[PDB]
Amino acid sequence: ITPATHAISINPATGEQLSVLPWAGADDIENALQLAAAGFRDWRETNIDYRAEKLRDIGKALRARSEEMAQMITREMGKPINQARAEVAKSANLCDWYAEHGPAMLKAEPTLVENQQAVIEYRPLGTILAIMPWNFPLWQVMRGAVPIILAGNGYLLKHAPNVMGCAQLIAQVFKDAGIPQGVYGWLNADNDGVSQMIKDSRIAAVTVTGSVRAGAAIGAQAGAALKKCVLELGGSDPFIVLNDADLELAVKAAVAGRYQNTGQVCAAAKRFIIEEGIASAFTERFVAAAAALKMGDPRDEENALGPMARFDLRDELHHQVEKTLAQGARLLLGGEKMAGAGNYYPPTVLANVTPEMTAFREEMFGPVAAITIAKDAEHALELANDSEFGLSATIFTTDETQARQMAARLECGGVFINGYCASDARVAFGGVKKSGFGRELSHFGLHEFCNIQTVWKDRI
Amino acid sequence: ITPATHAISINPATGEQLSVLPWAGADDIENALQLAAAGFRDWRETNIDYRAEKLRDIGKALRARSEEMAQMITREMGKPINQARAEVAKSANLCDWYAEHGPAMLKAEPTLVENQQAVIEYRPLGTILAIMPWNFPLWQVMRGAVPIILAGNGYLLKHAPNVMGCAQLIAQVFKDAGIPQGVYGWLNADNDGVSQMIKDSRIAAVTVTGSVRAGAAIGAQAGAALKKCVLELGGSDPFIVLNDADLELAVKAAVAGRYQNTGQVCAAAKRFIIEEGIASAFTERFVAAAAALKMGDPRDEENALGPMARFDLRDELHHQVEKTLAQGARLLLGGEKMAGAGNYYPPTVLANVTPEMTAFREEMFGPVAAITIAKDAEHALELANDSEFGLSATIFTTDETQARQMAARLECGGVFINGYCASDARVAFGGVKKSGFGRELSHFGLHEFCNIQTVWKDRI
Ligand SMILES: NC(=O)c1ccc[n+]([C@@H]2O[C@H](COP(=O)([O-])OP(=O)(O)OC[C@H]3O[C@@H](n4cnc5c(N)ncnc54)[C@H](O)[C@@H]3O)[C@@H](O)[C@H]2O)c1
Ligand SMILES: NC(=O)c1ccc[n+]([C@@H]2O[C@H](COP(=O)([O-])OP(=O)(O)OC[C@H]3O[C@@H](n4cnc5c(N)ncnc54)[C@H](O)[C@@H]3O)[C@@H](O)[C@H]2O)c1
Repeated sequence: ITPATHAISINPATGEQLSVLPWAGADDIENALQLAAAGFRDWRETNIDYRAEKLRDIGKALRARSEEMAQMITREMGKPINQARAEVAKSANLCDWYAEHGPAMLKAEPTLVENQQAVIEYRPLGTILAIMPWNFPLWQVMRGAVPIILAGNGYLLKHAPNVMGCAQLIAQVFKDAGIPQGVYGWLNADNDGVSQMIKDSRIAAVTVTGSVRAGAAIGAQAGAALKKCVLELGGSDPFIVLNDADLELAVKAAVAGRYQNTGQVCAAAKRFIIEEGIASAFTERFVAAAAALKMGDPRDEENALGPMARFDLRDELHHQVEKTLAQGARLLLGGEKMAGAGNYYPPTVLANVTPEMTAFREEMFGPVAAITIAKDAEHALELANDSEFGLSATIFTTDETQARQMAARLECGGVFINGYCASDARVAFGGVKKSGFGRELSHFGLHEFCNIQTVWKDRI
Repeated sequence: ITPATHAISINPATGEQLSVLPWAGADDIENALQLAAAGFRDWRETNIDYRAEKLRDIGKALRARSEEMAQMITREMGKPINQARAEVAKSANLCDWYAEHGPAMLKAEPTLVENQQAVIEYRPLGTILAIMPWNFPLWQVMRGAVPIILAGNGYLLKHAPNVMGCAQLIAQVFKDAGIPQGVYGWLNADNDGVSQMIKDSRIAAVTVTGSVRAGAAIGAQAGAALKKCVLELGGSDPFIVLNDADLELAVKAAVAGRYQNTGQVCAAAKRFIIEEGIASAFTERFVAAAAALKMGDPRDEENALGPMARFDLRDELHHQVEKTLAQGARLLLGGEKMAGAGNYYPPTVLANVTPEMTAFREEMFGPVAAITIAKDAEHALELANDSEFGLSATIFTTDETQARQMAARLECGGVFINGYCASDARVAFGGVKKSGFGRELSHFGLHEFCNIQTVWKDRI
């Protein structure tokens, strides 16, 4: 069994093979598209309040399998078990939040046209094809699926090939909730199967969460097929610390921001840009706090980090570390693959990272922090924006005026001032530049895949 | 002077060559990209109220050359002079409308996050590349340029090669208004130049109004370069008349909707779908009302129709008519090229048009009406959605409940009930399916090319 024929699950903590699943054939793809078409046809006619109730049924079904879901996440991609439980809880609360606030976001919108002649309606678009990654096997799916389905659309998941056990579990949860299989479906399609579905008329639009290379390859096919796409393609988020900052809170938020999910977060704090006056105190405190993180078996709740999900990606990450050191960076912590059958990489800190270095120009999708010195606040802003990515950012300073001014000049989709960066249903999510385009969550995730339809009566 | 080397303007009323313009070279492309990046860098730092005032300056500069602009539009693409003056007036009013209402649409947006810790901000994205067509040489530019610039973005126009006289005049209007260097620019680029700019990092996003073939070609490039794009690619709008409709008003709106701008409108009434009970009366009234339209020299205000804009497109439209007649349709009016040096095509009506015929499946971008009989309202809805396009639609019926129900099932971005289909700053514009995606005008045209940015303080 090889990836050329099957999707393979391997426990990254032990290296043992878990499951295999062959790619969907031509009959599977045709059957999936037929049921998605029939499902949307009936789902688009349901009441908005009925769909809001079905969202609550999803949240109830998810909580009824919360531990079964979290264990599957931890087993397949190595997430610490309490972070997998938090992912389940966050995904279930998302169902309840959209159930309460979603309908009001989908109400018809009045216009300034006289005599109440014109309103704006949010109509369903069709079946949305979703390409999702492995770092949050449940949350990445629910973040789009919940608002997409509430808007009357269908959702067809093409999950990452190393988390198909999570994909089947999610499908079972939707089945438990009474969601018709044409409204929520899934396929184990290879890249050619995705290309075929993008060209198929039964797919209305596409959404992609993954690498820059995956978004560029899929975004070109969606544009060629005249399908709207939303791309969320990770980032290299800057974490700015000025001299007047709450240093202790900044270090806590820096450590959590970088090493959450063993570093494998799109909006993780990756480029730490510290003003020169406070850089020595920050660096020493950051290394001390990163060194206090326990790493090991993700089923053991005492471990803050588990193994990295993919063996090839740990090799890639370590190669990036070696290149950055060879270019002139200094190693302050970790920086070597752990011996054993597990895919473990320890918390790592690189200092003296200049903008020409690998760890500054590429996404470090693992437990490796890069620390860059800034001459002043203007240099820090320039350093923050000197990146191909632009998903999110953090600024730590007690001068809230300068913080508001820097936020307005940061080329990214989210700015956190003196706090922990995270995605939340109540705020928009998504970035600019090579991080992609399109916004998720809040009312943005509801409207991105809606036919915004003007209805105008008696225009005479 | 071959189109392979020059952009050529030809007066369609006479056939005389007006002007030539060589394609921009590599230097000209690089120059404009540099000035656009420099212009945006300074424009994004200005106050919103300053830019709103400059919008009022654009409207003043446009009205100051209103007759010069309208005569240029009529001369280069053949629009009747009164419709060209109306285009100028509608474009200037768009400047004042966004100047008044735009700033409020760009204010920070509150969230449900407790204690007012998180707001949504609408930041500029960058320089927007615009690919525009010849049917509304001014309005198509202003519909995007006014909101795009107001939100702090830059605007780089690649106009259609037969209306470069209009493009230069438009640039003179922005220069008269004092719009800075690089905020509004334009290039006489060929298709390779557009490809070069899409791949360039100084272009943040693309917008395209034109054919389906152009949108698929440009949209594929935008996705491959990870640039968001908005595509408005014309349509084959259905015009449904049920048995209980106000026949007199329906006929007036049908004629106005089809033969406006000599039929060269993306949201024109193209496929007339009439219930069998009223079909005979509607058809006879439509032929008689279309026959009362005067056609001739577009500088003469008595003429409701001018010549078609492009000689090759009249040849293609007539080929579409000949194919539809050969497929079984009946000719009720017009249906033959006018002899002479002008590019004149008379008002044309085709009856017995079935869904398998050319005039039903392709866009008839000229003064040719296609009439299809529907058995009942359910059949009319099926006939309306049986199309690759989906820009807009019209329903005429005194049963307003049935009209609203059909509007919810019409696969298009705009539905007009008992009125005249048109675009308006106060409502959304844009469609679905092969008509493209994304919305223009109102707050949609402002937000499509904004960096929607979450700003969240003290998330602890
Ligand atoms: N949160 C994120 O944005 C995120 C998540 C995981 C990985 N990544 C980035 O991607 C890197 C590699 O991890 P990865 O290999 O899993 O990313 P990936 O893009 O290759 O996998 C992401 C998803 O896209 C799909 N995909 C990839 N190429 C495709 C194609 N040509 N056609 C159709 N579908 C395609 C994959 O099957 C998967 O479902 C990581 O190191 C990280 O930099 C980002
Ligand atoms: N309002 C509209 O949506 C609209 C306007 C004009 C034409 N059309 C449709 O298109 C048909 C032909 O008219 P047209 O020739 O002007 O359409 P067109 O698409 O060829 O021209 C539209 C614009 O797109 C540009 N363009 C086209 N192909 C391109 C490419 N490969 N790369 C870069 N830029 C490209 C053109 O230069 C022009 O500026 C019409 O008969 C009608 O069906 C629609």
